[PDB]
Amino acid sequence: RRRRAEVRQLQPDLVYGDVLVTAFINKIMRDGKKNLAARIFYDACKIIQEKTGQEPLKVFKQAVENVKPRMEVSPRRQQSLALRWLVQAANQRPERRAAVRIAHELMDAAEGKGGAVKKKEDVERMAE
Amino acid sequence: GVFVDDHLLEKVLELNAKGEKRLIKTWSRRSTIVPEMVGHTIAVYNGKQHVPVYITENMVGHKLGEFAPTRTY
RNA sequence: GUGGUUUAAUUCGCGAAGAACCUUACCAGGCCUUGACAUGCUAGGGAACCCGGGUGAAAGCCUGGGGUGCCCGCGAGGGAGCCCUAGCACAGGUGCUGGGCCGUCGUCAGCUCGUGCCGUGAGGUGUUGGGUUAAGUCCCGCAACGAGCGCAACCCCCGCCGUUAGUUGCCAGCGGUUCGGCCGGGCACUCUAACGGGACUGCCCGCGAAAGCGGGAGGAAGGAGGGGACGACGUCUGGUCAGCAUGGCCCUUACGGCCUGGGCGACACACGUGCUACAAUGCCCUACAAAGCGAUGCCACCCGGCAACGGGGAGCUAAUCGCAAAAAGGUGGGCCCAGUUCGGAUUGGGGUCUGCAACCCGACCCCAUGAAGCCGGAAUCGCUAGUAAUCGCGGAUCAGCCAUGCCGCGG
Repeated sequence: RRRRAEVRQLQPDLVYGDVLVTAFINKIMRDGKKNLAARIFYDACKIIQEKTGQEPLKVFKQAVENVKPRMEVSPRRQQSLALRWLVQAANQRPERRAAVRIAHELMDAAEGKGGAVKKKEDVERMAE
Repeated sequence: GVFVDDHLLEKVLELNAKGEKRLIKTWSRRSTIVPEMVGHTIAVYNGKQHVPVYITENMVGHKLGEFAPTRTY
């Protein structure tokens, strides 16, 4: 208790220059292998730009933004919570490739739709 | 290669040469059955448990048990 | 492992006992002076012992030959070391219960003592307050003052620097390239070992009881650097027969001692704990990385084989004075099934091996084998730091015989 402890702060990834990136990679992270989950994200983004032509970064941030619950919310938990549904919803997708399921899950989330975004509407609506 | 009690055959070799089908006893350790036990009651003895079973021409190559029973009795 | 089943189904209150050939348990048998082994003593006779056969696989018993040293000593006797026989105590007993030793549990800070005062029956005052906190008692102020619980809290190890030494891991400029190693030379570097220095309350700012804490710069680990390790007293009053000792009872020398063979702590039901196990893995190929602990044991390396294994030669007492474990998980590339995912327990058949054997408890390989592609509501368990967690490795399994116990490290 006290001191408000710490949460540490990491650096960008490579082609995006954002912290939330690695943070999200930590969610997809499993078995302790970030190297794998890393490419899974990059490849997931590559599919986005090769299907929408838009920046895979602006689609990522926006997606997570359209998931951060307002009520159920600290500016931090908004990230932890959002990243959760983004992975869970992407874990239950039709696509066979991990990078493909996440890619679609992100695009839909960025457009304000999908299972992850649908879950939020429920939590918020059941809170208000 | 193949193991066998270096004695339970001395008493049976005579029986196989005489024609008597008596019962041979054993006192060593891993008492094993051999082809010469084709027609004899290897009723070994020591002081407690017994190991009989009249070996034939197919029952040879094994034993009765107890020396590696993953169970008992 | 416990309850339970049972010719006894190890012992004791989850686990270890370091690996159930094995003592502890059962039945049967022999001996029972020596009492499997050892120590000490008394009595008679007798000179230890060595080699060997049969019976024998309980080693009990039976038989033959040769047959040591010393003084008195000269042909043979007594006695001692020693043997056999006869007797006894210690001996031996996981056979049990009721100081001491080791250790666990409450794991974190508090308790005790002296002087003095209140003050008498005593006890307490030695933490009233603030911040920070697991042992040199956190510190300061106010408090009546002071001190101890006993050199490890940096004593040891890892990460910083500098210095010295060892140089088959190594290396800048340079030459020979021995067809890739490598040789010649090389306090520079990298690794290991030793010593000292840096180590948080210091530079600056805010509040200040200036007790302290917070933020930033330098440095950059630093006001927590991480772990190992640790207190009156109390409780389980155990366990402890791993070791040692005392008293009662048992031990009356035929489980009233001891020895061997053979066996037992397997399972039907259920729980607790650990390990492997599909949804993103497997197969094949090339191939740079990881520490610590080892070792007369392991054992690189041609050929044969699916593997195990096998035939021959060489190397070793030790890693900057050979080397094994190489390889290697991982990672990268390609690919077969849009749920046998090729994960695969277990059972069964054949062959092989360390080992006397383990053929019914071991281990490896091959075919079959699909409990089956499930991964759980009430409730509950472990951990949170470069930890949890994932995965692979190596030594001994130093506290004996290939049947995932422990420790160390890297990614």
